[PDB]
Amino acid sequence: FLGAAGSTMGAASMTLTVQARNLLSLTVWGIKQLQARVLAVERYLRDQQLLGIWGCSGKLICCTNVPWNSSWSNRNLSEIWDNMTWLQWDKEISNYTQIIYGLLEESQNQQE
Amino acid sequence: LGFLGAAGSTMGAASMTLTVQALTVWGIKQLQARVLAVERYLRDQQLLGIWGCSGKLICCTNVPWNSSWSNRNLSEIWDNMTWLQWDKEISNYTQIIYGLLEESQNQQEKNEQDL
Amino acid sequence: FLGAAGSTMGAASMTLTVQARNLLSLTVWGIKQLQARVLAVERYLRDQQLLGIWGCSGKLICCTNVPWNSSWSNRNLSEIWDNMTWLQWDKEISNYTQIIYGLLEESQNQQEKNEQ
Amino acid sequence: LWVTVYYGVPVWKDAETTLFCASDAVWATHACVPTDPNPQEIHLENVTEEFNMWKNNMVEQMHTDIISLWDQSLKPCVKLTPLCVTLQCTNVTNNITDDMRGELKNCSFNMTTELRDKKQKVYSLFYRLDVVQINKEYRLINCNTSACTQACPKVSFEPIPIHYCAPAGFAILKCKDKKFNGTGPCPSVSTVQCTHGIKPVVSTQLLLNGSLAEEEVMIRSENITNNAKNILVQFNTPVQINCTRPNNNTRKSIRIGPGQAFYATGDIIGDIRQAHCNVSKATWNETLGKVVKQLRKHFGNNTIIRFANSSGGDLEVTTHSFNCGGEFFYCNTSGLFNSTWISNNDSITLPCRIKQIINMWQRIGQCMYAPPIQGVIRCVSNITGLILTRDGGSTNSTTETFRPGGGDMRDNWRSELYKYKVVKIEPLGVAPTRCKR
Amino acid sequence: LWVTVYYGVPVWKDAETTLFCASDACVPTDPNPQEIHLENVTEEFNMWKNNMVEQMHTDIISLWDQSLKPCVKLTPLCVTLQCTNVTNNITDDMRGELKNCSFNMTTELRDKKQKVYSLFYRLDVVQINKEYRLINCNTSACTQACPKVSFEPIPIHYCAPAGFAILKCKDKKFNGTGPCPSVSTVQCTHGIKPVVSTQLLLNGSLAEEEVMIRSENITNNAKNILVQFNTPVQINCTRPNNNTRKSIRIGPGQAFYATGDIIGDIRQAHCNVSKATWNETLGKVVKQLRKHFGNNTIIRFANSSGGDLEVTTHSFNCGGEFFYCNTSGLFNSTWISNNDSITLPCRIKQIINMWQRIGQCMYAPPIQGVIRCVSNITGLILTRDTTETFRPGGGDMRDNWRSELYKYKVVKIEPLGVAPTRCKR
Amino acid sequence: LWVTVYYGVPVWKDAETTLFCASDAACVPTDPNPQEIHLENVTEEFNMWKNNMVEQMHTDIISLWDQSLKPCVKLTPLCVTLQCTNVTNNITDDMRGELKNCSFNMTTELRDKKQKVYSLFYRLDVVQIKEYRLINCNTSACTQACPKVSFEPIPIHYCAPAGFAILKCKDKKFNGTGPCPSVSTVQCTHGIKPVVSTQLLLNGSLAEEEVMIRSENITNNAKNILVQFNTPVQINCTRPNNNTRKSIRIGPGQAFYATGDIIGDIRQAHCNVSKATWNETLGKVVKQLRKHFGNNTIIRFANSSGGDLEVTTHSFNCGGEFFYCNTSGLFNSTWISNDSITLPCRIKQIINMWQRIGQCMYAPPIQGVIRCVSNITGLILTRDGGSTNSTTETFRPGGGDMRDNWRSELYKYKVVKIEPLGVAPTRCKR
Amino acid sequence: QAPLPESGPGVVRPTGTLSLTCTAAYGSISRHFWGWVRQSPQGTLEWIAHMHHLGVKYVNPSLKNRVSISMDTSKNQMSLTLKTVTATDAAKYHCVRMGARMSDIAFFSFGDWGPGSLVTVSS
Amino acid sequence: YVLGQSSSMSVAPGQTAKISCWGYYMGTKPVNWYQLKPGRAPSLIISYDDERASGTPARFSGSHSGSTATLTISNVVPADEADYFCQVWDSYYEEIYFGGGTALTVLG
Ligand SMILES: *[C@@H]1O[C@H](CO)[C@@H](O[C@@H]2O[C@H](CO)[C@@H](O[C@@H]3O[C@H](CO)[C@@H](O)[C@H](O[C@H]4O[C@H](CO)[C@@H](O)[C@H](O)[C@@H]4O[C@H]4O[C@H](CO)[C@@H](O)[C@H](O)[C@@H]4O)[C@@H]3O)[C@H](O)[C@H]2NC(C)=O)[C@H](O)[C@H]1NC(C)=O
Ligand SMILES: *[C@@H]1O[C@H](CO)[C@@H](O[C@@H]2O[C@H](CO)[C@@H](O)[C@H](O)[C@H]2NC(C)=O)[C@H](O)[C@H]1NC(C)=O
Ligand SMILES: *[C@@H]1O[C@H](CO)[C@@H](O)[C@H](O)[C@H]1NC(C)=O
Ligand SMILES: *[C@@H]1O[C@H](CO)[C@@H](O)[C@H](O)[C@H]1NC(C)=O
Ligand SMILES: *[C@@H]1O[C@H](CO)[C@@H](O)[C@H](O)[C@H]1NC(C)=O
Ligand SMILES: *[C@@H]1O[C@H](CO)[C@@H](O)[C@H](O)[C@H]1NC(C)=O
Ligand SMILES: *[C@@H]1O[C@H](CO)[C@@H](O)[C@H](O)[C@H]1NC(C)=O
Ligand SMILES: *[C@@H]1O[C@H](CO)[C@@H](O)[C@H](O)[C@H]1NC(C)=O
Repeated sequence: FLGAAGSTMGAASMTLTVQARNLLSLTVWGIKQLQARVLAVERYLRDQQLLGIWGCSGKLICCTNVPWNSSWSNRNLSEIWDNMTWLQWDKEISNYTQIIYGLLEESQNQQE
Repeated sequence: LGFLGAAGSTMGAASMTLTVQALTVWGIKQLQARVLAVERYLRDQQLLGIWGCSGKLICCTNVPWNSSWSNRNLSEIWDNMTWLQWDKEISNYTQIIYGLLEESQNQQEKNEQDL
Repeated sequence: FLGAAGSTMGAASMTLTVQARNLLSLTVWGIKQLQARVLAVERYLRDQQLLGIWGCSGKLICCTNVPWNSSWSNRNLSEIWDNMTWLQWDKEISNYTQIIYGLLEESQNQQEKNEQ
Repeated sequence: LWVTVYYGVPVWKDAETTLFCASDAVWATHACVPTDPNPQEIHLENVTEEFNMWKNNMVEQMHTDIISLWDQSLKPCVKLTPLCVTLQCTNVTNNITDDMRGELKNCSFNMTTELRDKKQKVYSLFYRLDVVQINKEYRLINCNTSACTQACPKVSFEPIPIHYCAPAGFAILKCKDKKFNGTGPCPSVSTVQCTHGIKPVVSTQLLLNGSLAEEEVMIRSENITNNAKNILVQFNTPVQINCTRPNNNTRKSIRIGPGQAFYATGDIIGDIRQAHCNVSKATWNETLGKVVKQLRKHFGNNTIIRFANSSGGDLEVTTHSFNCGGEFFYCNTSGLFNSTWISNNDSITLPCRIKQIINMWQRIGQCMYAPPIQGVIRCVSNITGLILTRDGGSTNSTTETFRPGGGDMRDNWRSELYKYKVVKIEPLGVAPTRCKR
Repeated sequence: LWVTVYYGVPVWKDAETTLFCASDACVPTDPNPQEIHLENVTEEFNMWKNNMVEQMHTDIISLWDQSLKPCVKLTPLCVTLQCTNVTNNITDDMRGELKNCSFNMTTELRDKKQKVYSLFYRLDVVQINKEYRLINCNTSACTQACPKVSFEPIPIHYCAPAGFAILKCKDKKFNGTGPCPSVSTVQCTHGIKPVVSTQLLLNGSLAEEEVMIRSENITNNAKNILVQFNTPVQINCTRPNNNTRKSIRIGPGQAFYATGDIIGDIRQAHCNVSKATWNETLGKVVKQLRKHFGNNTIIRFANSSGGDLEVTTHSFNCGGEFFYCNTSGLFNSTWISNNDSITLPCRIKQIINMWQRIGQCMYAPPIQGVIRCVSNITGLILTRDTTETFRPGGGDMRDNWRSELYKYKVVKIEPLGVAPTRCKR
Repeated sequence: LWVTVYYGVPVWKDAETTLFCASDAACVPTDPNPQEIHLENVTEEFNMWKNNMVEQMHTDIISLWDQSLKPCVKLTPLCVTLQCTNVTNNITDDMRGELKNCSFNMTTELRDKKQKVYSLFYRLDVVQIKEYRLINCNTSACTQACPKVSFEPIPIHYCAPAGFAILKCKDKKFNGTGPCPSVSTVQCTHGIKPVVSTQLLLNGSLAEEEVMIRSENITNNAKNILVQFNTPVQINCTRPNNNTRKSIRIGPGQAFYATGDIIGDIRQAHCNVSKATWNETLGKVVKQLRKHFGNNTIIRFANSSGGDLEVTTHSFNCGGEFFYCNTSGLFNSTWISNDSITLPCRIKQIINMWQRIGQCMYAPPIQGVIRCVSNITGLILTRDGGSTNSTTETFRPGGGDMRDNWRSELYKYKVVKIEPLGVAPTRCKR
Repeated sequence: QAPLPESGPGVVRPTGTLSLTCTAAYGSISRHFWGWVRQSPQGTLEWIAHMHHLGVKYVNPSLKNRVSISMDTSKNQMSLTLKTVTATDAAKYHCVRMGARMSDIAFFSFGDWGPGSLVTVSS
Repeated sequence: YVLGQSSSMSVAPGQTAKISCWGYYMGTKPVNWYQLKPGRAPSLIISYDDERASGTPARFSGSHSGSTATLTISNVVPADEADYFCQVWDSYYEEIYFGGGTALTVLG
């Protein structure tokens, strides 16, 4: 679990299943425990909803028809797959992904 | 949600605009609420998958319409009937149709896919 | 429900739909029977995720690129479709199931994903 | 023709669910999801839905929720079991004003202290409505049915607004028809996620601090010709009412056990004057005239409408009972309902008595003791409705008279949850279309 | 040949879960527990490791506890009682069984006390050294059973949650354990009455073919034997002691229902069984026991050995009053190789320590008038010690509910299955 | 280049979630071993002063303490008028007046009878109104502990739910705030012991190779300094006061355990440390304290300022009794750029922990001489914060909120939330 | 729900703005899709635009830059605004009620045509 | 864009008139057939390639094959003389395509 946190993204793309598997699992204690379980289930479902919106519900890697706008990143396909980790990507792409999810919704709902 | 705006629109007009982008006591309350919501959402999704329409909002099936369900017309039920009216006139017939959808075209087609 | 338990493995492969619907539906009692509902939901979701990893997605009767290793019961298809129920198949495959799960998980899905 | 499956079809049925809290932030408003920035209301164009204010489940769930909240708040509070003692009481004839004679009593009694072997002789002022002789020997009116739980002084009874929101997969249908009686079809409907703020005001004869009707006074009833069914009158212009307790009372603290304090009433600083409510006479008669005009529609424009006071019963049904800043008033509404309309400044002063031992919600065996509120109490509110009853049939007469009625406390919330109903959505639908595969 | 995945395969294994009750802390039932008969099935049941019983035990315990939460706690009843005998038509039997006790009791007013009196059974009072005290004051004061709630056992139906199933065996000759050729899948269990009793199982179900003997290891004398009857044996229990119930207000809103004066003669409560029917049923039981101990052994029925009154006597509840009957006339016989009635004298107790728990008792208020009930003996609990002696048994209450949940078990369903097929992706 | 979606991506973000017990066998048993995975080449920002675990652990420990006191006796009848005299037994001069012999009247099993009884009460529990009363009768009625339930700190582990991870900082020189080069992910924490103490961390976890010094703001005199020891300094605490508990039946099934007769002489309960070990440990502390405070400073250790006894004294629980020891002999020294220290201790029975008012517990007397040995593995200090005119700064033992005790244990742990949705450009398309 | 005769100015000057209003009769205008079709003097029919009251609108791309379509459900009407009128715009504008089915194949059908308003482009 | 249509043509009474509609952007989209007479507004006579509108006699019929749609009028009476048009909806281009219109006249 999480072992590829420091590995490159290409070398961390073959360990997706382990991360995906751990996303699913007096009285006052039971309230908190059951609430945490239901919350985890809701996150899994509400993010699978996103996956199925883009038309790849059953897949772990989805390739779409959205063109990669240069306005984000603007770097080589070798540096960003053999010389970085995903955590380094999160900080750079953050505060753009909320529009990418759009242009990922549309380019699937409307194009197909 | 709030998509109910087309409630008075005819089915033909609905269907279309329907392709546009789509402590310890109350703790029991807003836990049964969310558990029931999740169960219902999962039941509808599973039912669709059972019919073979897993991702499709509109899905044509191979179950012919019986000549004892509506028998009205096809140009007026889409131009002079609302979805609420349709459910009122079709209710208590939906269970048979669900059974036909579940048995046919998925149970009788998935097996024939590799046979 | 469960009417094909004593029937042939293939005749029972005509009713997978009826055994799938039943899989999901004082403060002390409510808590006791809330974790039953949450448990049922999470178990169904785990089975569905396992299928989705295996490329079964939403299907019921899939087909896999994993080949049937000859060291698994050594029987013919006629015996494993005509004079045997799902229960003795389950009791015969026992143990030889985590190997099947791994082979489905990685030998087909990940290999095909990196192949594409 | 073939079956086609549509997900997202606009279909609902009538259904009962468990709507939850919504506030806009020491009561139970913290364990209640807070409201959204701006309500999301959609107008269902050309849809006519059937409402029935009298078979609504929201009223019953609000009833149960309010009882549960009230019971939850009176749990960590002091249980006045020791108060069930023999009280030696005298009269309070000091600055009595010829009208509050006999209503107050000065009772001395022995109560427990923080030490178990010692007792203290203390005194308190109790209202006549809360004592009974045991044959100058007195006992609290509750010490033969249940022991009273003292309300914690920290909590406030001021009704905070609460919104009711339907869970996921459910909706609430608001009826925006200005002339909606409350039963039958409403040809102007909207869908809302949450109701507007509903103050859990508790009152018996006069609905207070409620929602006003638009452009006319509205008369509502389950069966107008049935005299056993109450008549709900919703005003369009509020009638302002000012209630005060002139007495300037002082609050004591008696230590009755380890960590337990009982708040008695000390000597009144000043004179003893009755609590009273004032309603402007001109406004009251101009509003009762509108009520008469609207009532004539359901009985004919020749009948004479008479207004008389309460028939009989307990003090919580023959008086306008309310809670004005922590003190529980029971007011004599005889000067309001006393009139006769045939076919065509100044103030009214309603006397009020004050009670400390409250058996709220007609429950037996569960009482609550209200600690005194120090200083003069004055509160201004709006009368926004009435609850009336028609007596018998008086068959073959031109006279219809109406008397104020209390009934249940659900009727206080039928007047707010009358334009709403709860529905369950079916996304799924099956229709005939030309398709295949 | 390639692996093929199936979801919805009808398979199961033994499971442990929490079931829910479906009454007619409980939910309403279904119109009918539709039993789908599973043909060509042969599944192994074990009535003695069934957790459906360990769950019902805790369920009934909790239901009993929550039924006593709002009721009056008789803390003030733990006082010094001044007691005397009850004379005046006492009968030779039942002499000293009742005591007339006066005591000071708290009123609704904290500064006033009332001198009240009541009739207590000898089994509930112990001398202090005339002066007595209630037997529970050393261990714990206890609640008083509210007259509104009844002790009548309402049926409960245990239902399988989602993803589980309940299998019921329809074999006529089940031993309680082993294979069962005829199995069905039932959604909710039949109506099981939680009858609390010892020695004699009451109002149970009948074997439908012959007397059945069920043991865990019948060659182990420590284990108990459950005997099921093909035909019921009627038992008529009565308390001919017409008595008044007086209400004493012991505080604000709290009333203690005491015993007043018994109108008439003092007579001992008893249960009558028919001698002929009992002999016939004992003959059937002896015949079935000979199948397991050989056809030449001497079968001797003797009475219980020793212990508390709750284990040496047939204890039950007859119309709100707690009976303890001396069943030494039923189990007194010897079979070597091949009207009239039996009267069992019972004693009534008012302080009840149910389910062998210590520190929580319950006061059963007196029931006005003559109490009479009729019931069916449909089983026995026996203990064994060339002659085999069997005595009535009084083990844990689970054995009472084992005899009803003996043809049911809970299984967990597996949807996933992998089979070889001639197909490739 | 087209957007490609990845699920199962290993990226995380700081979160504030709820963790559950792992009480080894309202808490569940652990696995055979809490396996950890070392994350290579990862640098994570840690800050133990904003950690949510130190707050949830506080609430959990308070709640478990409350739960063990639900089924126990409530000493309401104990609030009576006590007639107390001095013990005047074979006392020493330091135990003059500390214990009192009180006679009083208690309810029996039978409600109409009362029994005259006696008990020995420490001075800190009685307040005079020869007539005294228990100090709590003004505020609440104390709940006596069930004699079976123990006050031993049993190890608990906090395990994160699905979709969350626990990151452990393995960096040795980690000062509590900043980057941590060596990071592992654990299923959940190691056995953490909820040891309740003030001014002195007991039987905790030691540092490696150096004595560590931690603070939210080393220059802010209002923030307590946490000192973590390299080697333990062992305390021996005893109560040489051979005791006898007698049960008094105060109701129908309720027993109150009262101090009987102390057979033998009566002496101060006391703790002992080694002089040499304490001096070496303070030498290490001063050496590591200079690194933050300039090489030319003069370091003074003095005793606590004043206030409640629960803060001015080293308070702990030794074999079921509650000790409050006078830690003036330890923190008394000036440092310029086989003996034993005996700390006198008082004993209380009426205790209100966690600064809560209105809920008090009464610790029953424990029979016989009580001895305990334990390790000091840290201090909670506080600088005086005077003026820069002087080059000498004084440090006094602290003892504030109990979270400081659990910070010293959960300082290498942070909770993170797994975000498994990742978008990256790839050729593929469609 | 058939349309009443349209309302139109009769003549519009070149470069002017053409305003047309169609009032639905015998029912609600929020029931269906409604559209505008101009018939040339020769006899050809050119579809202009159409819409459903909830906001979905389809406008002929050849006239997208100058067509504005709207509804008012209170008055039960629709309005068309044609900016920068040219000589070729002179035609008889019909207000048509339509149907619409939608399965896998999208569908529209111009059900009930109005009498039409004649628009002549002249100064 | 305008769909192609048959040239304006004439029939003798009792014969059958076939009107054809074709075009590259037609494809399989269903065709609606409309009638236009002097003094009236245009009316639907055929919908979804074969559905007879209300008032459409059994004489009128429709068919769709390939990129060609055929409106067939049998037993022609002089009342049928009118201008006839075909219409489709293109979702990909989101446009209505009307036919160019065929003038059906009657001899005799
Ligand atoms: C109909 O609606 C109207 C308006 O919405 C209601 O009239 C309001 O009534 C409330 C309650 O009486 C009143 O609120 C009080 O107003 C006082 C004067 O402004 C305040 O002094 C008082 O504050 C005290 O009570 C609070 C609640 O407990 C405390 O939080 C607060 O700290 C104050 O308590 C301290 O101070 C008092 C001072 O005497 C002292 O005695 C206490 O011990 C404590 O030390 C409340 O805010 C509103 O002002 C009224 N609004 C108007 C416009 O007049 C009317 O009651 C409603 N009718 C019905 C039937 O519900
Ligand atoms: C209960 O009584 C004690 C004893 O008097 C009170 O504690 C005293 O409080 C006063 C008030 O400031 C102080 O001056 C004394 O120094 C306190 N004495 C001790 C020994 O603490 C306590 O405050 C009282 N509690 C109440 C009134 O709630
Ligand atoms: C369709 O179902 C009805 C029953 O409602 C039946 O009468 C009819 O024959 C069925 N038709 C076909 C084709 O199955
Ligand atoms: C007190 O009041 C009661 C009732 O008003 C009256 O009967 C009694 O005489 C009064 N006593 C005195 C002393 O005023
Ligand atoms: C009658 O009472 C006396 C004294 O209380 C007692 O000794 C005697 O045993 C009682 N009689 C019986 C039969 O127990
Ligand atoms: C209480 O006393 C009785 C006898 O009077 C005894 O049997 C019982 O065990 C005692 N209970 C105790 C000591 O808890
Ligand atoms: C019960 O009968 C079964 C046969 O079905 C047998 O295996 C078992 O040993 C028997 N047990 C007892 C106690 O008789
Ligand atoms: C023992 O006797 C019984 C009598 O019913 C008989 O059925 C059984 O076969 C006998 N067993 C033997 C002789 O082994």
